[PDB]
Amino acid sequence: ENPMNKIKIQKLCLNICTGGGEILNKASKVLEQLTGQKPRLSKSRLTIRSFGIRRNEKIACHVTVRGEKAMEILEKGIKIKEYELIDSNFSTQGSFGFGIKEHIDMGIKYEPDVGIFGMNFYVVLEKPGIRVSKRKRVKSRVGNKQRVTKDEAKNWFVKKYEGIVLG
Amino acid sequence: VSSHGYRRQTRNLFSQAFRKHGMPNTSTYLTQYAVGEYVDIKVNPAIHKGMPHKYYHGRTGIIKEVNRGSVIVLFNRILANKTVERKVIVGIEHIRKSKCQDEYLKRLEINKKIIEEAEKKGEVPVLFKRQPKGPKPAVEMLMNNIIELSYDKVES
Amino acid sequence: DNKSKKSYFQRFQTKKRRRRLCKTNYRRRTKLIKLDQKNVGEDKSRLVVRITNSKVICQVVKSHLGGDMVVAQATSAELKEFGLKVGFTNYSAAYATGLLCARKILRMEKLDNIYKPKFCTDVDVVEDIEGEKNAYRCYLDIGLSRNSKGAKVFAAMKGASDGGIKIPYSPKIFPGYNKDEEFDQQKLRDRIFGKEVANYMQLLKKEDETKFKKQFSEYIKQNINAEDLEKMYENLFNSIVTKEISKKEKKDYSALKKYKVMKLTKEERDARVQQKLVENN
RNA sequence: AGAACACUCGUGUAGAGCAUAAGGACUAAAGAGUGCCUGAGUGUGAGCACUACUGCUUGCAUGAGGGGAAACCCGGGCCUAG
RNA sequence: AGUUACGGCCAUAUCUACUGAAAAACACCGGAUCCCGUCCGAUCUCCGAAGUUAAGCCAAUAAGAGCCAUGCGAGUAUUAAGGUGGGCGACUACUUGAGAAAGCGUGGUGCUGUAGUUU
Repeated sequence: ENPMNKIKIQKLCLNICTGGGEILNKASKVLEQLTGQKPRLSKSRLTIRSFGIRRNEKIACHVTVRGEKAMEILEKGIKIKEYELIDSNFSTQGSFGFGIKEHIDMGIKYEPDVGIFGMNFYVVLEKPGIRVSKRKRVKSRVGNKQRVTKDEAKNWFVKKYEGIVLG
Repeated sequence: VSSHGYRRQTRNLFSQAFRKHGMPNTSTYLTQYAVGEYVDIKVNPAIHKGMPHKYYHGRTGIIKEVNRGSVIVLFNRILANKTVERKVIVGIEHIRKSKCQDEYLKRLEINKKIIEEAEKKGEVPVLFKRQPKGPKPAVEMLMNNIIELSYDKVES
Repeated sequence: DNKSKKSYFQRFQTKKRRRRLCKTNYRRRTKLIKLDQKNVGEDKSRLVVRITNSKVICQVVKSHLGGDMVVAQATSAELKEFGLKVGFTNYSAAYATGLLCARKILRMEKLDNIYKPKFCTDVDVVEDIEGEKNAYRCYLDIGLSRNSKGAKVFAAMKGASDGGIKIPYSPKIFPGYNKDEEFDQQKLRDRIFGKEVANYMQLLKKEDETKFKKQFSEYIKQNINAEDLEKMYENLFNSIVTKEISKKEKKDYSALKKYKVMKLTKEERDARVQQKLVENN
């Protein structure tokens, strides 16, 4: 087969949303354990009385992982979801996402004062050369040859983890 | 009633042309100016320092003094039925070199040859004046190939 | 939404060519080149430094109406004449190229014998010798590259200064600067003569000899060792200052015009369309 | 977790913003962020708006001046009123 | 003859699909010890050559969209001067002069400056 032209992970995005006070600190400590990083707190775009959100108030924390560490977390999570995904979960862009309701399934000890949180996982796939669209000098749009398509993303998932993609 | 600020009535003037927005081109900055040249004012709305008053837009004058990034130009104006000279300060982004002397300078180059020979051989130059177009010329015609014209088109 | 209607295309204004290509910053260029109307006969020279995956380029350029004129040029790939075997995009190779560039200039102007070289022993700007002709003057053009402490663009710039050209600079940008203390110049000298890489080579042989072979294969092929670098670089600098490279020859590669493709005639284009209708019916 | 919560990928000539009328101006910015500073210095000339008051443009000299690697810029507020 | 570095005039150069490419370059590419900067060596900064023409850059193709030119529209629309011209008016004929636009047809699809490198 032709080298280059082979799929990889470029990014895994993790986010927890918990609008309020000390809850965000309690949450942040979790992300700081699952990955060796300090996560970025994010703030409310609008003011929404019903949801209990003032504008410019912190509401969530996220962290982005790349390289080897990404492989461990993704394997750890797809197990929790028992290798089962729906055709809804894949985009026209070569990316996919799922959710988890209970952080303790990723293995960490309980500590009853910390609490129970869920988490979103989102995954972005790639082929070499993407740098052409991100570098400062001579920045250009990539060729259709080097994108990742909806079918390819499913094929990669099936191959790599032996999972089942339901219609 | 109308008002009397410094940029009154300049909605049409002092606006960019279609598909020509943005800052000036390099040629604007690399042009060298000298005292005594004739120069022509056209304001660039994107530059906010060294703008002249809108009366002077599209007028041509003569350079009196040259500074780091601006020029002083002499103009004449009628006020209270008398002639007044005016000294206008302009930044180099709002001016272009005038073409108004072009033909005269060519004519001077021809005169400069003749006026030397006129000392050696003649006594006075022929001086090569322009003349307005004269009467219609004479013509000799072969008289085959005649074309007739008629009110054939009825124009309902 | 946008690109769905004709009016989008009809009303659109294109950026200048070198902006579409992301090669030039026009706001920076204009501040750098704009003429002073009172200093007639001033003819500012830019020192242009650019770094490619393969090589370092120094050019000395004067901006004239109609197009920029190149006074002189030097490239790290030419240092192969003086026996440089390795690291053509290294911090040392940046410095060496700036040094080379300066000498070629001062030879043309015949200032070469007046303004002598000086290998990296102070951080002052070049100063006009009394009773002789003034130093050649230039200003640095770094393009779209970022300014930060220890960027390779500034190495070439110090090369040129050490070579005899007058550039104004502040020492804030060199390794060995301190926020509120004197300049530690041994750190600067260290990098110029390649200590930074020797120290990496030495580390890897203790850590992982497999990774060492992967990281430094080209060096191994030349039998260079960490110990050899100072002698290598001292020789390289001296030779630049001492010798001169042979002139280039001109040749007509005209015959390679065979490879150029040519556009279809109208007559062909029409027949091709005609055939396409008939193939369809 | 809903019409409307946070995070992403692709398109995106301005359909946004620019405290305060209306017009003009602005796109690797003049918009949004981040760093440092108090030039919202000091003497003294020449001019533009129908030109007194007022507002602005610009010259030369100085500061144990500022910001920036530097070219450059700054004696209030992007320009036209307070 | 191309490319590459720095440019000039700023779409004949744009936008969308497809296809080609000797040499040398230009790139993608392999790491983070240091200098430097990130939630994140993705970007920026540094140190490298195991791979690859798939991408970009360059070039061709398309009764392509858009842009540029020219012919026609057309002596048409409008307009300066004039008369004891006409009309209740609204407005309009004539005499000596100046003179368009949209649409629609046909052709084009970057040109050049200084230096470097490659039969």
